[PDB]
Amino acid sequence: KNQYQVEENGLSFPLSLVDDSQLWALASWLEQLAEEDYLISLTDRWLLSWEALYRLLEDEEHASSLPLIGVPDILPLRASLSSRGALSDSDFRVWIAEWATFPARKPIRFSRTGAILTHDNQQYLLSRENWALLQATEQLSAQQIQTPGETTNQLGWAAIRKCAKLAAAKFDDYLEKTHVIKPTSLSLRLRKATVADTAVIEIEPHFEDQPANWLGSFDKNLQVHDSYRIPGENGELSHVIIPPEVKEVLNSIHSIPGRRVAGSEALSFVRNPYTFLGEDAASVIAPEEHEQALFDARIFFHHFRLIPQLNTENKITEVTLILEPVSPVPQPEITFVFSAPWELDKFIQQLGISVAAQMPAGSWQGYELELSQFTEQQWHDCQALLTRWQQEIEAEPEIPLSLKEHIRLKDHQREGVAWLQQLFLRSPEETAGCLLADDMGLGKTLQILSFLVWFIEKFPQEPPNLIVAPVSLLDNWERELNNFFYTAGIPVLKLYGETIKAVKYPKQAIPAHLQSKGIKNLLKPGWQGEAKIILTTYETLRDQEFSLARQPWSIMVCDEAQKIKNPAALITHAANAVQARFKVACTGTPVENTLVDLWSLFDFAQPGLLGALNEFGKQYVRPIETERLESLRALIEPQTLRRTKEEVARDLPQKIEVESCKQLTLSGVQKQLYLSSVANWQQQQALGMLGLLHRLKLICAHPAIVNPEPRFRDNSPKLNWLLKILAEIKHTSKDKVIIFTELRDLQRELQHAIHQNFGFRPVIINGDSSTKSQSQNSRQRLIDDFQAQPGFGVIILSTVAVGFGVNVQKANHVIHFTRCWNPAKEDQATDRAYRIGQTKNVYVYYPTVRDTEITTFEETLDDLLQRRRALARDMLCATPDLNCADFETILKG
Repeated sequence: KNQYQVEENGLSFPLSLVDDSQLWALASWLEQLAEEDYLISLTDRWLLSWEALYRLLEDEEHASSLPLIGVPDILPLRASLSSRGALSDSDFRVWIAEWATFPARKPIRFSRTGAILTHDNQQYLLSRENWALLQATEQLSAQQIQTPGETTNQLGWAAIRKCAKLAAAKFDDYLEKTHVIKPTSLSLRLRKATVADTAVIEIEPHFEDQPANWLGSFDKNLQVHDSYRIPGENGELSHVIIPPEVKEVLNSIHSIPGRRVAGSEALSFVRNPYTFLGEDAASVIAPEEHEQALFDARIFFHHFRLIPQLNTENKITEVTLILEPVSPVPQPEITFVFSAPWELDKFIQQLGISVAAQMPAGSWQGYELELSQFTEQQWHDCQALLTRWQQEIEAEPEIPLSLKEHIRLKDHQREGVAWLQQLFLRSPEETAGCLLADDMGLGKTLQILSFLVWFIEKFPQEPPNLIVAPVSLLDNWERELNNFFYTAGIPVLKLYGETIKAVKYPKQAIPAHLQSKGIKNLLKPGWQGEAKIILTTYETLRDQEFSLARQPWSIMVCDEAQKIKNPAALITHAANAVQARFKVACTGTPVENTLVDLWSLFDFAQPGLLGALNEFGKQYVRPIETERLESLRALIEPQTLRRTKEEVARDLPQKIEVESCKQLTLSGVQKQLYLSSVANWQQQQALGMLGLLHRLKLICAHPAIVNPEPRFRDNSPKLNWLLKILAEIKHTSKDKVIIFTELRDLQRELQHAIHQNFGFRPVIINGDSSTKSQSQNSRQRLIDDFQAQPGFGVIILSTVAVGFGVNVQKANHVIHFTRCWNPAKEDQATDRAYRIGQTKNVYVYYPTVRDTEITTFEETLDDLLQRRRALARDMLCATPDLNCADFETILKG
């Protein structure tokens, strides 16, 4: 008996399945899907739409839960499209009347309601691609009965052709030879070429499915048309429809004469096209693909330095030029020798041209130059060097007054603020920036805001401050500033969303010379206004690099500085391009993969402290990846402030790790199941590791999931221990309990067990995603209902959290029924009850099933996580997730 009703929009589940007792698992899974935004409530029933159904089928976290509803198996089907008339004709119809099995190519006829079929009284499911193809044909049919014309025909046929290439469909004679393409994204092919003494860069647009002759037509035409008509060699007629955004990008590409990148303007467009185009270009051109294209074409914008070699009497006819690259991997530098004044004069002339163009990119002898950090001061130093050569030829912190009286800084927050100020008072001369590497939960936001507001009051005539962070964290910064300080004297500009579009030029209002430079995105003069703090996103930092880098800044705070850990990323180039008196890098993990991350962070904060990337790599990266580690620590200590939670544990009350839960024993049947698991896996290997580790994790956690046999339901040591401790907590102290586990089926089993032995169903939440959404509002409301009800209560949560903001302090019991493979993520999950607002002691449980003859998966996982956490207490250590090679000790025993 299927529990769903097939209809025209998806699968239908009644809201009354929760009231049913024998379908607890199905109702719980429907609640999980509703919480995870897979089901839609229609005031009488849930709807699992076809797009949601296919996304769910491809979702692996719910793979074990799918048998609960029993979606019909996908029938392998191939459609052949038929058409009548031509696209110019108003009667042009594209339809599917043919459906053949994939192996046998046997035509079939079937009934259909939505994406579910009916062949020989048996229900099947259309493929995602076949469903998309059918939707495309039906949408064309609907559009033709609403607005006939060739434009509707072309758009519909482009959609149908795309879906049919994805669906591997067949076309009739007319549609095989008729081609209609509407590209929504562009690929920029970049190559270094030489046509004269100086090299040039060739830029080439590309489509997903581009006609062979489209580039010639694109080049020969004077402008970029909304639609291109390219004839093929076989008489095939190909139509290319250019959307407005793709048209804008192709306009900028086409404005380059000959598609040859020469000069500061075109090189600056290649360096970062998103300032010249805007925020709409990111959809057309993927930033990561542009980064990769720059890397493949060996287009590196080198920093340059000039060093005279003083003679005996300080006389000079000698100069060198050193180009240290901006690359993701350290590379040897490129050296020039300026033995004569005229060649240096030519280099200064190139620099002049680049500066007068107000562009951050230059070129010299086929090498690109990075001139965003090239200030006017260094320009005058170069010019003065030229002229001189030629003439030779012939504590306690200061608390801001706007801080609200009901808000007090912790001690460690006070020293953090004081350290920030003491670095700042020597900022323009000695300390270009700093790094806050504190752990999350210590309140970086309040210390940074106190430092910023102190600067704003004490120095009211200085240029504004900039904070760069993800969007949700930007809302977090705004909210915390409004909570802690009197904002009346602190105007704030939120350069994201509607507000940035408010302060942006219309594309036709940009000055004439800036449009001649190719700049199609710009902010109006005075966009800052009276604001003293401007909040912006890293994507906005990349998209508005030109406007943000024109203005002066006092303090630039890059929250979550691991976004700029890649030296060659365009976001990193935008962060470095902005010129600020003081630059604060705020991240809990300065080093994620390599020490190059720390090098990038300090090149952002204090340029030149760690030297060039190549020497840093050959001195600190290659021979460790310790005396060198301690030397690097001493080098970065004055500029780095790191405090961990165990250092500031005086304010965080007694996080206790319970040891009794860690000595649980395998049941006999669980143990035999684990040994059989290992034996079968080894046997199949003789005749993959993720599956073995996952199934061992399941056996350790809940044997009944692996095998529903009677033996495993009552012989789960973790479940018995959980029920026993929850009984104890309910009887003695009546606290609230958090169980952390990421397995949906285990979540349902634990929920059913807690309901059976305690009379209430714990709430399950898995999909905390950003904020400002109804689903997130519903999850937050569920958290509030859990926390508000006085007395004993249990909530089942997943350790996954894409962003901070969701809090459970009313519970002080953190049971990790199943543990993550990353100690940082597990500590993050734990620090949802063990936070600054926690009153009672936090009891953290790590139920580990032990055995006296075999080292089980949980014992090995516990040891691995303990060692990785011990390493992670170090800042200079990169701590990735655990992999299979870490668990290879299971195989021997």
